[PDB]
Amino acid sequence: AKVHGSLARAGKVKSQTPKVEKTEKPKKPKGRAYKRLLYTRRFVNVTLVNGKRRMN
Amino acid sequence: PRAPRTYSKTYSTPKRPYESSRLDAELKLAGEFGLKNKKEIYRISFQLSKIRRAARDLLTRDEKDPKRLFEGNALIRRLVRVGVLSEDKKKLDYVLALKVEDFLERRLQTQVYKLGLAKSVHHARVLITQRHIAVGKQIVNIPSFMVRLDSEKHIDFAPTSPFGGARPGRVARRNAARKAEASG
Amino acid sequence: SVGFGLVYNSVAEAKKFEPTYRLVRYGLAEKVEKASRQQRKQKKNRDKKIFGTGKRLAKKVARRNAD
Amino acid sequence: GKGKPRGLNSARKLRVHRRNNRWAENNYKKRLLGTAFKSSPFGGSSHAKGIVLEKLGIESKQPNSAIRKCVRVQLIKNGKKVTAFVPNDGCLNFVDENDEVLLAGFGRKGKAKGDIPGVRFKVVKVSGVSLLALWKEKKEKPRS
RNA sequence: GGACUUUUACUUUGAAAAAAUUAGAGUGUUCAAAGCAGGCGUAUUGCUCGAAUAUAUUAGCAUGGAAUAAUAGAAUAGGACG
RNA sequence: AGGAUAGUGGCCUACCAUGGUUUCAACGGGUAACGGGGAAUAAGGGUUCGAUUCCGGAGAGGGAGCCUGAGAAACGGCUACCACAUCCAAGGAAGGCAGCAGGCGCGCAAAUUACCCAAUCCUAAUUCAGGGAGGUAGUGACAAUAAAUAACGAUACAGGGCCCAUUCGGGUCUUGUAAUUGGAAUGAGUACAAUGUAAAUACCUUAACGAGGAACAAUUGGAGGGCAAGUCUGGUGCCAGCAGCCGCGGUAAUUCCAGCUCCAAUAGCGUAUAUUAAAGUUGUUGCAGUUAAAAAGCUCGUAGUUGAACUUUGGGCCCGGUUGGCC
Ligand SMILES: [Mg+2]
Repeated sequence: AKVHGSLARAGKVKSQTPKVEKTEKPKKPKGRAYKRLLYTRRFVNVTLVNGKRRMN
Repeated sequence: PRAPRTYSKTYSTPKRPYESSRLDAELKLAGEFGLKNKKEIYRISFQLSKIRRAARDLLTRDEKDPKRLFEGNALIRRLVRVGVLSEDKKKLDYVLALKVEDFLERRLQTQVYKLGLAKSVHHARVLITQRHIAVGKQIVNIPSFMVRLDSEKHIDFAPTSPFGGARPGRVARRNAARKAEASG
Repeated sequence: SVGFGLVYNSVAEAKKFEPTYRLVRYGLAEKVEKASRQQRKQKKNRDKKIFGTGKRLAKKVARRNAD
Repeated sequence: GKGKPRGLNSARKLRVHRRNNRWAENNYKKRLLGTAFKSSPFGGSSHAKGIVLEKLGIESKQPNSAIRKCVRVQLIKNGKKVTAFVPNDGCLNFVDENDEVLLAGFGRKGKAKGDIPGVRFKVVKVSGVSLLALWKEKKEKPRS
């Protein structure tokens, strides 16, 4: 196949995207405590039940 | 050039990585028993399978076989000793199908909850980790301890610790000293 | 705390049977002053080359030291 | 009688007949023939180091329209020329010239990965600084 | 101690098949991977259970069986008992 | 028959005979081959691996030769040749790290020029001396075991029975959340001391000091399907790029680049190569051969495999054991 081309567009979209910074949030429990957080939210709370139990 | 140290691994991951049935079932065990891992769950499935493997092969042997009698009763006695196998079930067939979480019931973390003193499984785990437990007269900080159904009555607070006496505690000392130092 | 203890019939048997390392840990005997292991080996290999006392060679090189 | 001999003294016929039909398997024939040692420009190893010679703008197979941004690398232990892919969004800027790169396969075991025609390897490092980490600005390419 | 003793395959049992490793019995490494320890007393004199067993292709050796699959026997009879 | 050997033997010599192995795979070639105990994965069968903690071989840069000794074809012994290479006041002399550290190269790939004989044991004339054998420490995310990153009260919302059944009032009791509030608990990390060990560093103890988030802050990968987890927002617009496979991207991208949210494993997670299962896609168990790949054109025919039936069977007499069985 043809090997030539145009390298001038390398990383074209990586540069054009705007820079957006990490929104600060309180840190999440890690380890066993996160198991509580997952347990209560999806096996006790039924809030995210939008049409199909949509959590996102 | 030295005698090698034997070592084995104590868990095995499930074949299917992503299925709703197993993932929702394991999380039930995690919250109900206060486990930090699925590896905490895979460990029992590894031991239960090995126990089930031994009983499965011994049952194929004919009855009154000296090997079946010796190892069958030893396996039943060991399981009965830790309480995972009830006293009325000693027929080498209830061993096969006990449960996934029958062993998980004898864990010291969830065993503390049964004998009060924690009012949550999470509280029981940290109390164990923070040295405030003495199964006998010796301190233990391992949540998975597999009480032998004879030390169950001896599970009390650690004598050389707060909630056992002989010290008001670390931060309570700071609070108590704060009142004493600011009283004048 | 669980440990091992030994008691002797007298101090004569205590010094003659206990190892030197434990006796110096107790003060009964004084630790001997010894150089490094590598220096002793290097010293042992150095004087292997010379044959005999070496006093004759010691003065022979002194005559060579003049010239 | 279903083909195969069934006699109790016919182990030699069964043992020999399996061997001749073992060669029909692609994997068994490849392993015994040792084609990986005598071909497949690696020495049968997971990764191999090389020197970037040029930069390439290889096209993409239909249906696809893209420039694949590969490089022509010459292995050190063998001296053979191979084409290596630079996988990330615009990391050809880090492989300028004469860079000692660490290559790896595409996970297809000798076959071309995708719409990229006739390449089998990808770049992992440039001058040993974890080419992926450069894309995430966790490191910096050395001056020399 | 003696005379011949039709020979095989197969299978049961037994000895053999280093240790470590595999399985497995007992036991405080605080649990566990481990290790082969350890436990009990008047602790002032001391007592004591362990460190088994299982597995170990095929080849070689001894023993019982003798179905299954072969082998030979007395037929131009130096055939057997005597 | 004799020599040689510590001895048997074409081991070698003289004479003599023509013998010996082979389709039951000789001989030759390859091995990215030291052999086993063993390791990985496995319903059963099997497949792959074994340089490497034990046993047995062989080697000391490649060969050959030999002294000493009970024991060596010895190399931290010697001699010669070849190939490397050291110092030389140029006549000469001295070398073998596949021993422990350490260096250069080779590479995708692998550690300190540390301490000690205190344990295990070895050696000698021998209790003492020697031992880079060996042990201790350092580097060490090769692999494995355990297990931190948080726990609990009361106020305020949001539920379920139930007291009243006096409207829509308070709520006895539970389960979650708050830019709600409160005191507890302990370890990583500093360290007096003791223990530790040949001396130490560590471990197990332990004076004292040692949580509050902006903190003592958990990562690696993903969110179309396989494979749960977005049709959320901004950017790009068949460009950049993603994508193991099917595919995505041409101005409404749940697949690219970013933010938000969610998910999986978690002090671990991803990738490449090889291998095992999946694979009844090597099939003895257990494949397929009319049309998907595959019955030789047909017949004879050795080695190989397989090969009809039949020879003491039945009935009685007792003796002595194991599982029960009311007792
Ligand atoms: Mg024939």
